[PDB]
Amino acid sequence: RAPSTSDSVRLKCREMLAAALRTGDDYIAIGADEEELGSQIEEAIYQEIRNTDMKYKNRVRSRISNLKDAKNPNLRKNVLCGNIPPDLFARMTAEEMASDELKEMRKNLTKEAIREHQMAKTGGTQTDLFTCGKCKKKNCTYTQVQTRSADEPMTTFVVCNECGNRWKFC
Amino acid sequence: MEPDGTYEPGFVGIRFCQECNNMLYPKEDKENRILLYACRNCDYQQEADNSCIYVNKITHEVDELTQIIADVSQDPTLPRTEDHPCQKCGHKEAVFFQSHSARAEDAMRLYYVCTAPHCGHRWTE
Amino acid sequence: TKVVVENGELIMGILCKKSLGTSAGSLVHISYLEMGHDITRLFYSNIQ
Amino acid sequence: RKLRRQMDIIVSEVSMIRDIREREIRIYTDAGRICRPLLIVEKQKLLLK
Amino acid sequence: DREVLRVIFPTGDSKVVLPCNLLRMIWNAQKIFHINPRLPSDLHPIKVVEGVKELSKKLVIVNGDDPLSRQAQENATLLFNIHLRSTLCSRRMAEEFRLSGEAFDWLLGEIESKFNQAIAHPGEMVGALAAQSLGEPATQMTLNTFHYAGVSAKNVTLGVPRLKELINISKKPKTPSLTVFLLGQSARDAERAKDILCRLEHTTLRKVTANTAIYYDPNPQSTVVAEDQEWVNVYYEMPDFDVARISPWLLRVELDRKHMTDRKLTMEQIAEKINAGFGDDLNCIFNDDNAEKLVLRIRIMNSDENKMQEEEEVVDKMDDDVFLRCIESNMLTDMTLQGIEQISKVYMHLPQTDNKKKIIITEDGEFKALQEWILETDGVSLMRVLSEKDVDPVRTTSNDIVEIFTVLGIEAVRKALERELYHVISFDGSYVNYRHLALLCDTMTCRGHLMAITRHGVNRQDTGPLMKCSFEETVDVLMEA
Amino acid sequence: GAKKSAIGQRIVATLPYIKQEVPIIIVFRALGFVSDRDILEHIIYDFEDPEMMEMVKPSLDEAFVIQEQNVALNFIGSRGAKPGVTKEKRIKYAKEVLQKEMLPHVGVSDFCETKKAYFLGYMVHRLLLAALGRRELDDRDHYGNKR
Amino acid sequence: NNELEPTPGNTLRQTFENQVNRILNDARDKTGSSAQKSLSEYNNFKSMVVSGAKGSKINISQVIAVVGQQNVEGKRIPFGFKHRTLPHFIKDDYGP
Amino acid sequence: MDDEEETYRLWKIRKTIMQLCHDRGYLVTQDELDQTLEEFKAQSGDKPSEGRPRRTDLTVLVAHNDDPTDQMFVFFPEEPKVGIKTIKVYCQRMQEENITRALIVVQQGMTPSAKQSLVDMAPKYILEQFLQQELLINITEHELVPEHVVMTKEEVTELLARYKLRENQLPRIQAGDPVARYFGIKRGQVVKIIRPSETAGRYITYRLVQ
Amino acid sequence: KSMESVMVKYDATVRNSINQVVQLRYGEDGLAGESVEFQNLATLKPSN
Ligand SMILES: [Zn+2]
Ligand SMILES: [Zn+2]
Ligand SMILES: [Zn+2]
Repeated sequence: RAPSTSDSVRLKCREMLAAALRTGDDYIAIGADEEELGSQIEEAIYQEIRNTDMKYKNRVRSRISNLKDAKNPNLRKNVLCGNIPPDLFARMTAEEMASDELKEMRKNLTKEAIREHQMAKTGGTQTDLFTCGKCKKKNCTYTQVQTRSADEPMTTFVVCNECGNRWKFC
Repeated sequence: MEPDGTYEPGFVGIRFCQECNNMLYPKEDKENRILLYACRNCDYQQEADNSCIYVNKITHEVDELTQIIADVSQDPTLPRTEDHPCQKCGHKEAVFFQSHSARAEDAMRLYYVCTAPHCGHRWTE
Repeated sequence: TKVVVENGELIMGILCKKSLGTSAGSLVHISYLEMGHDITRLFYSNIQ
Repeated sequence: RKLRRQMDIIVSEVSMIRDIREREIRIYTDAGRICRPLLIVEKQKLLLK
Repeated sequence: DREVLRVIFPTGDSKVVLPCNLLRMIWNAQKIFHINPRLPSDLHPIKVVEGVKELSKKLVIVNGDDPLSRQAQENATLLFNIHLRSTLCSRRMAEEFRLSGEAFDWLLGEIESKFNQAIAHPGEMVGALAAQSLGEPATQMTLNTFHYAGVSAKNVTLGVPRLKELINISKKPKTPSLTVFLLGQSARDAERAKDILCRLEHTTLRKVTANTAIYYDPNPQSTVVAEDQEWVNVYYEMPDFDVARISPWLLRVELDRKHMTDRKLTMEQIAEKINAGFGDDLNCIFNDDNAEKLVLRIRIMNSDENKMQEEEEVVDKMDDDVFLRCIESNMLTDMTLQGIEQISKVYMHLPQTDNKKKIIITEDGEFKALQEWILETDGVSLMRVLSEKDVDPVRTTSNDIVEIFTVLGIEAVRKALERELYHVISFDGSYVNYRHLALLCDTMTCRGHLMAITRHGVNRQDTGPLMKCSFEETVDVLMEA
Repeated sequence: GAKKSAIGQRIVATLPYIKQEVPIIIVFRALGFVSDRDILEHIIYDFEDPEMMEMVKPSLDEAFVIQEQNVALNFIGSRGAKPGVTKEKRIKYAKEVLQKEMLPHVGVSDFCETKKAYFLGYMVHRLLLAALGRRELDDRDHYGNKR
Repeated sequence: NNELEPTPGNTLRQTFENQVNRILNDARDKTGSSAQKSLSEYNNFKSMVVSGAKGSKINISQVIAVVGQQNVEGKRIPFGFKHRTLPHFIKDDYGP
Repeated sequence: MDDEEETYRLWKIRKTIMQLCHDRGYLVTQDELDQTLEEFKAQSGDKPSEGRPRRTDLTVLVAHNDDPTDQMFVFFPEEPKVGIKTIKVYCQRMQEENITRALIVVQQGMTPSAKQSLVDMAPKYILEQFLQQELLINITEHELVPEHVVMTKEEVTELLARYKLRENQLPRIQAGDPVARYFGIKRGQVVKIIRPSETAGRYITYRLVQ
Repeated sequence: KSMESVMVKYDATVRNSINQVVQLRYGEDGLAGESVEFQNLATLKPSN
């Protein structure tokens, strides 16, 4: 369904979009016309923006970057065969498109590595020796303090992390 | 245009003025649409050899593999390795170390310099 | 291994400092309360 | 150093230091420097008899 | 009382220092009266009830002629009365304690007698006692090494220097800090917490850039940077009518994709940031993140008309080359892409399994621990941190007492200083009486003003002339007096 | 602000008796080495590293406000004091400081001024390596650095 | 080998220094615990420690077994002798 | 930014101030207390278009302590920095309405004459001034916050009477406190501070405003 | 030098050298700290 528009800039973007879909002949093999698809994408950007905004132009531009990719021709092909409708393809939901082959893998592992950056934080301890009467689990910590002090004897202090319990060797 | 190329343009840090050995400065020839280089104190000026005149934020490379003459190898307090064959000369006695600098290199990885005469090579494994 | 005294009579238990003083649950604090400083001081001098 | 070892150079005064890292040889013969006697090891062995 | 008590102690610790150990007293009656589990436990429960009701009357600390004094009487005695009411239950007496009424009756006389004893002496110079009560623990190991690990950075520098600074009431802590709590899912979702991490964290433009370079470019589309050449050339929807006069000089910056991984950022956010700061006067273009490298190449908006030696004003309004440097000097150093502009970078992660906190009530009425993601940050923008979404404004605190005064006021200050002093005290592990710490906070705050109680604030005080002169200045207070 | 976007690269020597600090490069003009190549050799015999070249570049921008040795001496003298308009005296005084008050330990002789210049560049170079980070920061606790 | 994995939120060196520290602590504690076992109740020292007087197990470790790691502000002894502590040591030495 | 989230701020600040008014004793409707952001957009028909006069829409009367003096008013100026010009028109509006109390919430800065005129206003009338960013978070939601109750003059009279307390003896409280600003407390007035006690179980104190 | 300005009063209220009130009563109870002791309330018992 070719959506005609009256604005010359929109048509010009549509022509530029039709030109981007010309990449690598895939439109021929699928048999879909680049101009109609290009026209449907721009209209869809417009259906949301309803104005020749720079940011509207920016979406064409983000769309341009996705069209002009050569590492994911199957993306264009998934769009061409209607598996990714132009209104869907335009109509967000892919997070900088790069599906198929590697940037997604990279994207996942990147999500892993940044997720890993909280994991442990920066320390550790724990001894797991003394039982805690508030939770039976020996989830305890121990202190080495009072090197000299006064008349009070040097003690080993044990604290239970969970449920907050602290007691002494004495 | 591919994510497999590199950017080593060979930046030109300076060119001295032939009239005074002072630094030449960039300038445009808006009339000829061309970059030129001129000295300030004198009228000496000459065309540019490249469009690049500036670079910034520096030090994301392997400095420690550079700036290290193999003559360190004469230091007895630097440990030889039983690991053989200089990357050049078919002989052991490679000298090894970390980066050991300001770029202490969280890289605790050994770097090897053969001490055998006729090579001088600095590598790592 | 555990300390217990009844009617001024020690049933069992090796003594410690937490028992002997400068801490909560100490014999010294309760004697001060019941027996008062004067009786506790004479007991203390006596024991030493 | 051999002149230093020959006592033709005053070991008690003359300090001589080389840094390959700096490509430098520094020497100091000023007063107030602290020095101590040491055994001289040669070929991973003592020079004394 | 049990229902009320859950409110009073969110820590769920029932072990508190209180006067008159009734258990030992009750036990002593058993030792005396010779009550045993194989003997009947003859008791009148109403007498118990009345005995507690009467003893409650005996708990006089103020007059009871009017209800407000009684309300003053009731609340001041409230916590003890609950310990008393919880302990002196009818079932406890008969079952656990198996007390006889006579044993109970003698015991009541004893408890009251203990009550009469608990009263402190009026006229007491307890203040000098409290000063010594602070001074003695300060003598100990308040500075003895940063033994603290706690999976984090070593914040709120331990002890005396903070204590000295605190006494000096320095405008800003030597080591400012702030604890970021997380509401709902952020407490359980790292991914949400990281999303907050990205939102909160300070980010300079210099932090973001991989590299910068300045080029002489004959044509914005037929650029000399041939790698970017299709990237510029393909763009055409950009008003390239006013670019026929823009800076022939090209300035190009390279951006750290690692940084983009690092803080989870995008190009569109960057371009929109740059234009908003510099205004329309700066042209901005960039390649996609899927490129070989993130680069951004900029131009000055030479708007065709009067920006062409119109008045010749012999000043040279601005040379290009230098102006690329002034912007770049300004671009790196000035712009903050993300974050609070004084929190350095600011986060450390801790798992709540750290301490006895966020202990929550359950259907059973039993207390349970709640684990969570938390960030401890160096920063004090309390309005801004309170203003942040998803962070809990209730629990979130900062080591700076000054912001508490500024935002929440002196009343909140009284509590935070109280918590912090207790916190220093909790670190040394040596118990100190709480009433004194409560008392100390009242002394500094009694004016309702945050000011050094030291010599650095005496002249503002309404204190007597002999006092102020006693602070070594002597003659200056005395001459004015 | 909008002046030069990069003041942080200006070192600024602290000269004896002078009422304020002045750029090291101004001293080099007082040394008479008007040619940057000559100063660079004085700085390093190996300027082939662009990194060392870029770091010193902002000091080179300072050098052009005064090229003449004579003006440089009067300048340093003007920073020294105000002997009226007699800018022979400021130069002459600068000359005495340059000989005697500056680096006496190498010699106060006139011909040892060029020789004096050779030490300052290594001194800056040593500073430059550490300022660049190539040199490690000297210890104050070390006794070999002590007497 | 640079095959060592750095701890999340820490540098490899911070991990390395931390990792060596756990080992020097676990071993000393283990060898200490052996000494706590190895002593009779007949001993005056165990008698002195148990009674709550001026002693402890760590003392036993120090007197009988091992004093443990010395540190500067909690950090291992810095390389004041040019990437070394002493000329008796080899350069780049990392022994405890 | 300023595209959707802003509505959340305007919603949350509207609830914070309404709860504040509600706390002042004014009979705010529970639904106003209860409304959601989605409902908030719905209640104002918010965002038919951008930069719409929500701050004019947010502007409201609030009214009802149980003591029917009635009529307190809250106005949200459109200008970030408010000038005397808007203050005079506001003064005209409050006068024409003959309101008892006017609350004006300013986004940024103010002219010192307007600041002055706001301070003096009238010996028999009060004008209130609140900064929007400080309203953006309810500080009384914080755990460290004790319960504050304004005391009637008679309660103060009874308080002094029962203790024989001298006015000076009472701890002062500075009117520079945001919370002091929150209650709209006046100088010389007393606020009842209710605190948890780790000793008593409950502790009550009072401070006169200075 | 700071804390010397404060003492307990006969009306239980804590006051300073210019007779101004610090506290309604010392430690909000007026009782002696020595007569205080560590105790378990145990009313925060798990199961209701
Ligand atoms: Zn536990
Ligand atoms: Zn020239
Ligand atoms: Zn070799």
